[PDB]
Amino acid sequence: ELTPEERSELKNSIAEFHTYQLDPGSCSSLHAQRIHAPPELVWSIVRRFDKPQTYKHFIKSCSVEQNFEMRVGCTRDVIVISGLPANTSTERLDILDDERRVTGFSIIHRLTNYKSVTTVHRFEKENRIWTVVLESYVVDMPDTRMFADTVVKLNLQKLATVAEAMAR
Amino acid sequence: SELTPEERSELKNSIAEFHTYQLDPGSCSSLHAQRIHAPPELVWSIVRRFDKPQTYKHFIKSCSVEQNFEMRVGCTRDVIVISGLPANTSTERLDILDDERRVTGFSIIGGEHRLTNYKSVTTVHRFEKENRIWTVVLESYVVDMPDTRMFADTVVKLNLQKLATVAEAMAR
Ligand SMILES: CC1=C[C@@H](OCC#Cc2ccc(C)cc2)CC(C)(C)[C@@]1(O)/C=C/C(C)=C\C(=O)O
Ligand SMILES: CC1=C[C@@H](OCC#Cc2ccc(C)cc2)CC(C)(C)[C@@]1(O)/C=C/C(C)=C\C(=O)O
Repeated sequence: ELTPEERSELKNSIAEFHTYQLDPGSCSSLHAQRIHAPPELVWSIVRRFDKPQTYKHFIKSCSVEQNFEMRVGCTRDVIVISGLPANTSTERLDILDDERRVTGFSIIHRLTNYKSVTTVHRFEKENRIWTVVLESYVVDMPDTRMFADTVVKLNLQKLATVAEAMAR
Repeated sequence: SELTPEERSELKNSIAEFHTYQLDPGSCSSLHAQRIHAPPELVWSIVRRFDKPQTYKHFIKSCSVEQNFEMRVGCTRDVIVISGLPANTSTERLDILDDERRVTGFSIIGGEHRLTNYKSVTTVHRFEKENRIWTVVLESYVVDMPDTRMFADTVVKLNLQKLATVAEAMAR
């Protein structure tokens, strides 16, 4: 969880990307993750819409178009590992901002109209550089949030681990 | 993925003896199965090790038991789970350990998380048609309601899936 100084540094980003005017029968949540790695590295993972299995906890595989070149509106077909209440997810790339390090997708099962946004943020103090990733989502209610929270948190933990390994 | 009616028929006595509950108000139960292409001796030797559930449980980082541990009904384990879940630890008591019949089971004895009075039982069953040997693992639990079932089911099914993978790898 973020320190007071980090939360102060992220307030604008939160206000711009992770704050929703919720419609009835939908809830949202915001999660954060500190990563001991440079933002460029974290972003290069986070941005790869075609290969979410590189850091998502439950993805078995991800099929995408042949001759895939990544653009907003493009789709992916995620096959998930066995033991979960769905087997498959078709997902659409909503945002890809390489300048500002912002991405997001929408699902198109229980988590109906799930849409998330992910942002990458640089921090430096005393020559020590690290990253914070924020991820928020909107989802239709059936506490469905507990289940999405767990996936999101787990995905973000593995993001850290993979990024921290690549940074070594 | 889910059992055949032939397997089902072979398992009814086990299900009646070990995986059937007279439920109280504010408690729910569920039964899960898993086909594993490996001998039952190997699967049992994994399932039976109360001190090392991390061998096959999806979300367990580590498990501490007492110094000079020998496995006896009544003994406890302290498990630490990986980050991102709605709890960080669980204290657990060994309820059953029958090596002859291949039955084990445990209770959670601590209570902070939503799964209050979680108690499960696990059985291991042999299968042999045309020199092809395989195993079926049944696991059932009872838990107090606040749908808890979806999360517990998810943990169970995942654990059983990794049990399959681990045992099938050890079968070589
Ligand atoms: C794991 C998973 C399951 C699908 O939804 C059914 C479910 C569930 C579920 C997840 C966690 C827990 C604890 C309980 C139920 C939807 C799915 C897209 C295939 C998902 O990967 C969920 C992915 C999510 C929430 C975010 C992401 O990928 O960035
Ligand atoms: C993985 C795990 C997570 C912890 O809490 C899980 C839960 C829950 C839950 C309940 C209700 C709702 C709505 C959402 C989640 C409890 C825990 C005891 C630490 C556990 O190890 C659960 C382990 C289980 C159920 C079986 C096993 O290991 O054979």
